[PDB]
Amino acid sequence: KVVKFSYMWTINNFSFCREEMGEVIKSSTFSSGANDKLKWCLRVNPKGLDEESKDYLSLYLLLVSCPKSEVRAKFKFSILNAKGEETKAMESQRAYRFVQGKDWGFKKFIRRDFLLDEANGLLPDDKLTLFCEVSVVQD
Amino acid sequence: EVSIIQGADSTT
Repeated sequence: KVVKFSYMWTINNFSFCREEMGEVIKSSTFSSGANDKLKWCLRVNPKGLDEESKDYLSLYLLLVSCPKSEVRAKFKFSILNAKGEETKAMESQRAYRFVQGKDWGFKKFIRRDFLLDEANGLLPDDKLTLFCEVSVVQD
Repeated sequence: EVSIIQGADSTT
């Protein structure tokens, strides 16, 4: 009942990203394969969206293009370590209804103090590498 | 790895 795909996105020179609270770093579009008609992007708020989330990095999956009115999808995000291995993930508890231009994600994906702590190895060589797995419900 | 299963939110 689902078609599963994944995507990685490396944000080089992460410490040079000057985005403040409410601002966004956006990935290029991606899809499940060359024949896929859907287009998706990731959007990261490195200092959250508002005062109550400013201590988190927020991460969203955005449906950029789809042929019909809606797409239902489950999704999971993780950060890759220096070996390109998944660390902790955060995964949606169900499929969510996307329409063109709609996002779903986690406002509190990771605490900034955890992300920035050298002990955790999440910014190797000043790169933030995000990994997204999506399970698209087939219509 | 560990996966924390959570409700999603939207910015709209």
